[PDB]
Amino acid sequence: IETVPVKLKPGMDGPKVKQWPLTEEKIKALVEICTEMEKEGKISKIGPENPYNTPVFAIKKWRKLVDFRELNKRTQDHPAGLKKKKSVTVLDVGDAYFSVPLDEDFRKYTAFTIPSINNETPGIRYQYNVLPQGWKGSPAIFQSSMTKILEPFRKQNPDIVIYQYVDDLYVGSDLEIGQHRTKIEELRQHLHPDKWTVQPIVLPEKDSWTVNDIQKLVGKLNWASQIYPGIKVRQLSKLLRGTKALTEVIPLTEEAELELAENREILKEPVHGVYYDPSKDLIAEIQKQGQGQWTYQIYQEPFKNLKTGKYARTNDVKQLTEAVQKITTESIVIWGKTPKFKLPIQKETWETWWTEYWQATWIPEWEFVNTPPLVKLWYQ
Amino acid sequence: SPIETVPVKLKPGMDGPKVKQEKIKALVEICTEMEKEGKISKIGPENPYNTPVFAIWRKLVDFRELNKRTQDFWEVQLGIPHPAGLKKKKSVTVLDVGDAYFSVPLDEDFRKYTAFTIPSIIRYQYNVLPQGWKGSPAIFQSSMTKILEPFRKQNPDIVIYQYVDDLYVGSDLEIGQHRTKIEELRQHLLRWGLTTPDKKHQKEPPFLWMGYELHPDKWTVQPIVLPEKDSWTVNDICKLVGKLNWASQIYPGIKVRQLSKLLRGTEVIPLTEEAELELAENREILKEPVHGVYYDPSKDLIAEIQKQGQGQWTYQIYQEPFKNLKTGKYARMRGAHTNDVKQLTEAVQKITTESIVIWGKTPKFKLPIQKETWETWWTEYWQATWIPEWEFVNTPPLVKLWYQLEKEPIVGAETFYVDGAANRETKLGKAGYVTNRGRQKVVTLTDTTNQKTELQAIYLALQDSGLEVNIVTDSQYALGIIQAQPDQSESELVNQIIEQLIKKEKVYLAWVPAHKGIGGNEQVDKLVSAGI
DNA sequence: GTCCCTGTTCGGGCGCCC
DNA sequence: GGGGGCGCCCGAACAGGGAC
Ligand SMILES: [Mg+2]
Repeated sequence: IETVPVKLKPGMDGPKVKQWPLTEEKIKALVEICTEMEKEGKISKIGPENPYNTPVFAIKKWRKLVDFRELNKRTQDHPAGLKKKKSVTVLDVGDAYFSVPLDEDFRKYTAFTIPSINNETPGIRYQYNVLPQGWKGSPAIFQSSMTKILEPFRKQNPDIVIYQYVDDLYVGSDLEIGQHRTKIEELRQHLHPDKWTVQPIVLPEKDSWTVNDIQKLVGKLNWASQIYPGIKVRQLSKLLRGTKALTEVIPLTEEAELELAENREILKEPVHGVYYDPSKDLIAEIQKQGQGQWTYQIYQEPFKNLKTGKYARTNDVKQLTEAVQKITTESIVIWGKTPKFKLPIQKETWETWWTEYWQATWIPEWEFVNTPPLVKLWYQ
Repeated sequence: SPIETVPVKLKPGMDGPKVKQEKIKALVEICTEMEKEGKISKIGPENPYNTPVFAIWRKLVDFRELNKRTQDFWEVQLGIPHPAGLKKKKSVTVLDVGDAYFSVPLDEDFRKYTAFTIPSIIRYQYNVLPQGWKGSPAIFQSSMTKILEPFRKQNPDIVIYQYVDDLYVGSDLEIGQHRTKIEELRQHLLRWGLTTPDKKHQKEPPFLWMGYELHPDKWTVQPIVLPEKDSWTVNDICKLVGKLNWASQIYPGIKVRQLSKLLRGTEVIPLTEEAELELAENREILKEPVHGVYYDPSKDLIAEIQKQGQGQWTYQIYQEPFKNLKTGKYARMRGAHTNDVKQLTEAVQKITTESIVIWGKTPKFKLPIQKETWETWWTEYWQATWIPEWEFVNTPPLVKLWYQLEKEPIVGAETFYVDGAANRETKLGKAGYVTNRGRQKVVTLTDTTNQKTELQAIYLALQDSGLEVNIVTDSQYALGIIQAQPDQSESELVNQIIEQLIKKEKVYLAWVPAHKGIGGNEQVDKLVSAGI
C-alpha cells in the first residue's frame, strides 16, 4: 500500500513528553500488548538515538492508550443530523488504523517508552510502523477507505447517520429501542442527544427576604447581567440603603417585587445569538456544586455559551473525570471538536488519579483553575 | 565487543568542536594504554576538530561544546531502583561490569568529533563511548538492555536489577545452582565483551548496593555523616538538607523545614535557633540503628502519616506493624496560603505516586484525621479533592481545621462593611469600615496595594468586633483566600487575620459587587476612596 | 494594556546512584 | 574545568485572572 507522506508544522519539532508512573497491571498489560504489535510488525523497538517521546498507558480486556495530544497539536492540518437523532451509538474502530503503513520519515515522532516497576530495567522504547490508534493524521489518511468501507450501509440505510472522530465512530438512528440495537450489530459484522437539556439559571423563591438574602440576590443577578443583558438590580439595590444588619428583614416593595419577577422573566428564555466557529477554540468550564453535582458551560468567547448543563449524581476525582468525558462526548456529537477544559482541581491531585477512571479513546486538552468561590453561587 | 553501534549525528546545521587547551605525563600514560587496547586511535592534523582534556590517575575530557552540538537523546533511565521494592530472594549476588563504556563501540562516522589533543609545553579519536559525552549513558543503558535480553528470556525466573553497569541478581535457587547461573550470566556478558571483575563480585551478605546495605531479611543505608560546621554557607545547608533528605527514606521523623527556610534571597547564614533544634533532634535520630524490610506481594501495602509540626510530615510504609518497608517525609510549602488538610492531601499524593513507582500499586492509608473533618472540608471546598481508602488512627496531634466560617449570617452580631483603596502611582492606601451599630473607622497605609488594603480592612473588622461578627466585603481576592480556611501563609497580614479568626466564636463573611451603590458598601467606599 | 498576586515550569545548588 | 538519572529546595521567569 502507498504510504502518505506527513510532516509537522513550520518551526516545530516532535513531542518530547516524559513517560509517567504506571501501575503494575497497566505495565504488565502494555508489555503483553506491545509484544504482539511487535510480533506482527505494527511496532518496532528503538533506542535513545530517537529523541522523541509520547506518554503511554492502558485502560481496561485492556486497551492501549497513547496520549498523542502533543503530536496532534504538532501535525499538519460535520453532520448537523447526528446531533438530532433519538439514538446515537459509539464504536471502537481504531484497530482499522493498523492496516495502513506510515511514512517511515514520520515514524520517529510516534515513539514511546514502557516504564518499569522499581526501575529494574531502563525503559523499552517502540516506534509505530502503521497509523497509530489515537493520532490526528490517522483519520485523515484512512478516510478515503472509510468512505468506501461503509457506503453500502449508508445507501442501504439513508436515515442512519455515521460520523467519525479519531478511533471513534458515531452511529445514530431514530429507530425503536430494539431495532436500533439490531442494525448496530450488522454494522459490527459488516446515548441520545435530545435527552440533553440546557441547565437554566434560577433565583431563590421565598416568602420573607433578609438583607443578606437580597445581597446574595443582587450579587447573583449582577453577575447574570453579563450573560443576560436585560437584567436589572436597580430597585433591589435601593432596599439596601444605609448600613443594615444582615439578619434584618426587608419587606419587598411593589417595584422591586416584580423587577425580580421581570428578572425572573429574562432568565426564563433561551440566550440568543451564539454561533459555533470551527476555526476558534472550544472551551468548557466546570464548577463543583457539592451535592455530587457539577455545573458546566461550553463557550468560545467569554459569556457566549454554546451550551450550559449539569452533570449530577462520592469521589470528586472520579466524578470530575466522568464529567469531562460526558461533556467531551457531547461536544463531539454536536460540533465534532473536543474542548480545552478548565478544571477546578489542583494539577497534582488530578495527575495522580485521572487515568484510573478514563474510559475513552481520546484525551482533551485541559488546564487548571484557581477558581472563584463565587461562580459557584451563580449556577446553583 | 560485537555490540552493533548506535547511529548518532550532530544537530542539522552544526559542525564539530574546535577548542584548545604537568598532568601530561599522567595523560600519556593512560592514552597509550587506551590505544593498545583499541579504545582510541591517533589522528593527523587533517582532522579539524579538538576538545579539551584534563586529569584529576584519572582522565576526563570536557565535551561541553560537542554535547551542545550533539543530537538530543531520549533518556532511558526513568528512575532509581529502591530496596523496599525488592522481593525477598533465597540467593542473591551483586555484580559490576568493568570498563563499561569503553567496552562499547562508538559510531565510526561520529568518532572524528571526539578528537582531542594531549598538550605540549599527539592527537587522538575515541573509538568507544567517551566519558563526559552526553550520549554515552543512554547508549550504554540501551545496549546493556539489549545484551541482557537473550539471557533474560532464557532465565525468566531470575531477577536482574540493571543499573548502568551494576547488577543485582536474585533467585529462589539454592546457593550452588544460583552460583552456576551467575557464572553463566558472567560468561554471557564476556561473549558480548563485558568483563565482570572478581574484585567486584559480591557473593555473601551484607551486599553493598546502590547506597545500601542489603542483608538477607533486612536492608539499611550505608553510614551517613552529617557535616558539622562552625560557620554555615548557603551551600553547607543545602548539603546538610540533602544528606537529611537521603536519610529520611529509612530514618523516621527526619525534619528539614526549619533548616530549609534559612535559604531565602540568599555567603554565611546564622543558624536560626529553631534550626539548630531540629538539626540536633535529627542528629539524635541518626544515632539510632534502623532498618527496612523487603516486599511481599501477598500482603497489603500500608502507608501511615503523622504531623511533625508546621507543614512538616513523616510517613511509613509497611505490611506488618513495626516492620516498615520504607519511610519518608513531606514538607513542601505549596501555595502562598494553606492549611493542614490541604497538606495532608498533598502528602497522600506524594506517597501514592512514590508507591506506584516502587511497588506498582497504591497503599492503604492510615491517617490522623477524623472521617468527619475530612467530609466537612470536602464539603466547603470548591475545587475537587480526594483521598483513597483510609482508616482513622488516633495519633495526636490530630489534623483539624482551626476555625470554620458560618454558612448563614449571625443574627445580632455586628455587621462590618469593610473596604479598602490604594493609589497606584503613590502607593498610598486606606482601609476601614462602617457598621450597623453606627461605628466608623478609616486608617491610611503607606506602601501598599489594593489587594492589601482589602486585607487590612477585614483585619480591622476582626480586631474591633466582638466574639461574633458578620463581614461584608466587595473583594473577590480576600474572600478567596479566607474562604479556603488557611492556617498558614507567607503573608504576615493573612497570618494576623488567622489568629483573629481562631479567636472568634463565629465569623460570617459575605461578598457584594463593588460600585453598585449597595448597602454600607457605598458608605465605606466613599470614606476609604477619598484621597484615592 | 497596567499592577498585583497566585500558580506552574525551569535551572541551579545540594543529596544519592553509576 | 566531564556525563546521565531520580529526589529535595530555592528564585526567576512566565501565564492568567481581578481590578484599575
Ligand atoms: Mg471598593
